[PDB]
Amino acid sequence: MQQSRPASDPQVVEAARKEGRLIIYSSTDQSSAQALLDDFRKLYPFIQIEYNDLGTQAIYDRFVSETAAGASSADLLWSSAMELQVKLASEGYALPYDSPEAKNWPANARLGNLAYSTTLEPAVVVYNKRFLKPEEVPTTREGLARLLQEPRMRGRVATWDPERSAVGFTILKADYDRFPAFQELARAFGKAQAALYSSTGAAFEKVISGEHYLAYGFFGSAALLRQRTVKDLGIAYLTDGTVAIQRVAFINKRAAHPNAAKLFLDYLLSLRGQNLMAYTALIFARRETVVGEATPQALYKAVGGKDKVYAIPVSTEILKNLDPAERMRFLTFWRQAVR
Ligand SMILES: OCCC(CO)CO
Ligand SMILES: C[As](C)(=O)[O-]
Ligand code: NA
Ligand code: NA
Repeated sequence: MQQSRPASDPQVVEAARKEGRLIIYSSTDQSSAQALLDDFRKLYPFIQIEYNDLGTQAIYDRFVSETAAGASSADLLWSSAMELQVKLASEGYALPYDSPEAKNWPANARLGNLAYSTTLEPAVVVYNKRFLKPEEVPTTREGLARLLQEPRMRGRVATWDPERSAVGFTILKADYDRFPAFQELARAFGKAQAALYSSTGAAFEKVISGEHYLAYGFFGSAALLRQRTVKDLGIAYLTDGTVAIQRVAFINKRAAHPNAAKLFLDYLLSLRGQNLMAYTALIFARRETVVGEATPQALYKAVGGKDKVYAIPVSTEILKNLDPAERMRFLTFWRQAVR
């Protein structure tokens, strides 16, 4: 295993030795993170890890309370709620730390030294293969809008409820902002009487039963994980352009064991951690050198080139999504199109 240790500062490792501890608040399901925890501990067996697996709004609320109340909170925050992470990291909550594992991160995958992408997870199409074969599932917004004119598809579509899901909002908003054809598709959800879900599970359970045949906008990581045990679940990658979310990690400014947090963050971003995350958890890796299905190379091949993937950036530019006029405009269009 030794040749693939993450790059480390000896001073850090010796600090992290003295602390012994590492408080994670994370939106990654433990049973998906476990393999990374276990393998992180094998590299630094002198760090006792508190994985708190929490809802995204729970992490944001909890932290903001503990930090205001002046109490010991997390050492490290890891969340798919990109706008809430970037908000915390651009309001004084983050420890500035230049990760030696992030030297080749694109600028839009890090908030300078304040926060880092750990994943590159595409919004995909999923479909029950018993009801829609691969060859008739469109890979474009314009083709999907056409399929959803069919009376056989009425009531047979799931997508996000952007009014009940923060991640659903982020991904449909990014779609709306980047692809004019999303407006034709949103109208076609109205035509097909799309059902809107606040969770991936709720959606996927209705695709697997066949109560739906097709779900739009859910992430490739959850699909691949569910497909490991449901061979009737198909995945189609959009070839007219794909939006990708990035789980954001940052170190608490006021972390009590900051040096641990550095040794965990560097491990998450390393090829060892990214490899194990892609291979075990089926979470789509950020690092471009990972080999396997849940990886940038595989995504880029599936969509017809890297220039077809729009990564939602680890950038304060995404805080436009929190602007009440900018939400108003998108949600006005959405509710009219889908109802
Ligand atoms: O490109 C680095 C090789 C690793 C990454 O997953 C697999 O053999
Ligand atoms: C945040 As989810 C994977 O339950 O839609
Ligand atoms: Na940057
Ligand atoms: Na879910």
